[PDB]
Amino acid sequence: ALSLTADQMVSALLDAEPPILYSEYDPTRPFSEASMMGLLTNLADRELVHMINWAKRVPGFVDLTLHDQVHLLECAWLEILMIGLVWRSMEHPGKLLFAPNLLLDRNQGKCVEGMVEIFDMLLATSSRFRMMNLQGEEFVCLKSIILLNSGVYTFLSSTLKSLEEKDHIHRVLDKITDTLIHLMAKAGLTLQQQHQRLAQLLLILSHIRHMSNKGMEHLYSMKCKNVVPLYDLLLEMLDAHRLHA
Amino acid sequence: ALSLTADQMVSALLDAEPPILYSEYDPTRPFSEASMMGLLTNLADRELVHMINWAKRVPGFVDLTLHDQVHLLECAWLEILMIGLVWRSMEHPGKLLFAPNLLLDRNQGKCVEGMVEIFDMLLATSSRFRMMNLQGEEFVCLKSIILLNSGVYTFLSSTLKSLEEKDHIHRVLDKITDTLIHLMAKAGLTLQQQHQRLAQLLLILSHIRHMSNKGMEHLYSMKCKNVVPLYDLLLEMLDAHRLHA
Ligand SMILES: C[C@@H]1CN(CCOc2ccc([C@@H]3Oc4ccc(O)cc4S[C@@H]3c3ccc(O)cc3)cc2)C[C@H]1C
Ligand SMILES: C[C@@H]1CN(CCOc2ccc([C@@H]3Oc4ccc(O)cc4S[C@@H]3c3ccc(O)cc3)cc2)C[C@H]1C
Repeated sequence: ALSLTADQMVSALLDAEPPILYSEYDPTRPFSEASMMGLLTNLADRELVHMINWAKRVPGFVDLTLHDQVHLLECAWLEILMIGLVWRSMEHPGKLLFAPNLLLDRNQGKCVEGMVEIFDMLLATSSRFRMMNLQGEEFVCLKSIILLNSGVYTFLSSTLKSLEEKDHIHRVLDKITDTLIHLMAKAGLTLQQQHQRLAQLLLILSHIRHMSNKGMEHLYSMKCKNVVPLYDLLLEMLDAHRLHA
Repeated sequence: ALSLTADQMVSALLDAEPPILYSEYDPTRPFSEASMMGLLTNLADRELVHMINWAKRVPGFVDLTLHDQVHLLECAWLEILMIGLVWRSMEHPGKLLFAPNLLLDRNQGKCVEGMVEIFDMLLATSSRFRMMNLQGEEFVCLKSIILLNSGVYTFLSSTLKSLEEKDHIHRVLDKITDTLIHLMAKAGLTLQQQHQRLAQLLLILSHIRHMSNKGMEHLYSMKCKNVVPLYDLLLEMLDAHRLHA
């Protein structure tokens, strides 16, 4: 990613996109009977496996140590799910497209205590993306920045190796920055609009962090899933052999 | 701020800076006997009055409705205190300069259950600012962006007035973006370093949001202060008469 062109980064990021999954419930059966958090939790957990696959395809990520890859994903996984959700909801004003067969409005969020607060922030972010006319090429840049940025300030250590890792990450972030500006210039924005648009995009990332933090707080009162530490579960998924090569 | 030059914005922001306050404790008396959270809370509350004064001097802020000014400050006050703290700690490696007479290391943070976690993030942010060689002119831009950005996605409404307000804020943020790039160009960074440095600065704001969220979670288990709603207290401070004109 530090020798990749802007064009090569964009195509690698587009190539790495995960699939859109469906909610798993019998569509021949009634709805009051479904647990909305059960449905949402089951969806999010299935997405997580595809998120690791994606992460490994972001330029520069697998050059990191396994521990650092784990750390970054443990820090960013809910931000990554949420930016994905806001992106697929953009063309669905007033609703959240959790899955193609699970499109929910704010009143359906009231179904779970404390959830409408989260729904309302996601919906607002979706509206901001639509208003900005966010582009698919810009979106994949933003999602990769979330992956690389959100945990880079909290690694414990400052070993030599740790210092090298942080350097590499900042270097990859720099290339994604170069890519976003390249995208915008190719689109014919002026120099001034480029830097303004870059700032507008990066400041939305502060809101997505906010939503992740509040959603983690909200999740930690429900059942959703807290068995086996997330780090261990991530480590397992990430620590693959090369036997099915 | 939408007709202010880059130079005029920078000088208005420098002119608006709040003073550095001292911790209030008898320096002739021992320390084990002081409540660290009492000291910290008393300091932070005294800063808040100066924060409103400052906010009113940020270009474009008082053109907002009183309700919107309240909202922005209710959303950003801890981010604003924290970026201030990390800025005055930059030249004090391993320590947090809460006040000139209150410089604390991570081990002094262990004094309060769950506080060392927060200290360690603040310290890391301070280290990142030092490594970036953040400049006083850049800092005041970042603090004003925090003020205008952190609550602009969560206003309830979407009245006409509400829509106009959001427009004005995005317009002011755009000018601060223009100011940061101006600063960097005047410093002789290349076009490419400008946009890279702008992105590095704006991504730190995602970490400061993170620290605010975690600190709000941590504060909500202690005594610190929760009497009278923050909105009302802010409204009072902000809703000034013009009699002492
Ligand atoms: C192994 C770990 C345990 N899993 C627990 C469940 O996590 C989730 C459960 C539900 C969702 C909720 O449903 C989804 C589903 C898919 C998606 O892409 C985004 C969201 S966001 C939403 C939500 C998030 C926070 C909140 O407070 C309220 C709603 C999102 C995550 C998460 C997984 C990484
Ligand atoms: C009227 C409202 C009630 N006041 C309650 C006390 O708030 C604070 C109390 C202590 C601090 C703690 O002390 C300071 C003091 C000054 C400063 O500029 C920054 C900090 S940060 C730190 C802290 C923050 C969060 C945390 O979990 C642990 C430590 C920061 C804020 C906050 C005020 C807006």
